[PDB]
Amino acid sequence: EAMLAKVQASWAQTAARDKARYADERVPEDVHWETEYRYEQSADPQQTLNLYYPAKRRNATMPTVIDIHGGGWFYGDRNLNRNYCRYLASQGYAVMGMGYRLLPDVDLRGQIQDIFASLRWLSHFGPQRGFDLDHVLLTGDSAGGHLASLVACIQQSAELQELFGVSRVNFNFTLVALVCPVAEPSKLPEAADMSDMAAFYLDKLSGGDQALVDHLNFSQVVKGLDLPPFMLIGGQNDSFYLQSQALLKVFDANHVTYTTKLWPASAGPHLKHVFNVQHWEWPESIETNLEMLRTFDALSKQQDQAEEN
Repeated sequence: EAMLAKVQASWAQTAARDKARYADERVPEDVHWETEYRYEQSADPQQTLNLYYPAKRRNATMPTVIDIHGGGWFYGDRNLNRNYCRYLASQGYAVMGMGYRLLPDVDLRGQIQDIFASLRWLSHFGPQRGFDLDHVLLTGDSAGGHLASLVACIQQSAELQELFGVSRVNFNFTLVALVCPVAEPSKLPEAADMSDMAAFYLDKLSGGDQALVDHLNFSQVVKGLDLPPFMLIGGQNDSFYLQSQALLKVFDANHVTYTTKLWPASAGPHLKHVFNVQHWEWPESIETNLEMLRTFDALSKQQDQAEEN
């Protein structure tokens, strides 16, 4: 299929831009990482994760951040968001970022299983190496944000656990921060031709499974669940700003607690797609990322106080 090759041509371009940016960009200081952990009994190189820490740990355990990278469900691996993970870690957090098998090798169910496996690995092995799993920030960008939004709902729902073939992990999400998410992929074709291409993504995500078709969008998996708070991050110059707008409507209709950090057009044309993940060193990226971490900390302090701890 030349639809497949065309999609893959587009991600190869992205790959060369990401590679060029990384070669140039300043790297965050004062961070250690531990790389390439297999999170299941499998040689698939996508079923691996990296862990990141401040080089100097002021406690034996630190609050946890778990990152799900983006790339349109067809692209990326555990190293794509390394500078962003390093940055957050440098702020005093233990950070996990996982790979997941890519479309079309898998469908959505396979990707959700990978992320849950990574989470379960972390529940078994994280705390002995510095992860405090009582305070956990789940975050993801673009397709990563889609995936994080679904993971948050699945973790709360016995029904969805069964449908997706995973079990609950033995920890909760203190906050779920979505960075320019595409939380409503069914809305892609109608929105900003290319519709043929957008139907192709949708088919590869569903794998023809009608249960996945009916559970691909955050609006489908949100219903009836009491969820952690969400934080929605992005800006008017995000090419999928339409998705962010739509998601607010859904949050509002479902009584989801959320906060925002949405950059206005007047803040500039540089504040594009996932700018705060791709360019950690920019002043606006520092502001955004620290505001997310502070929100996370404010929630974690409230939790400690409620729990008489």
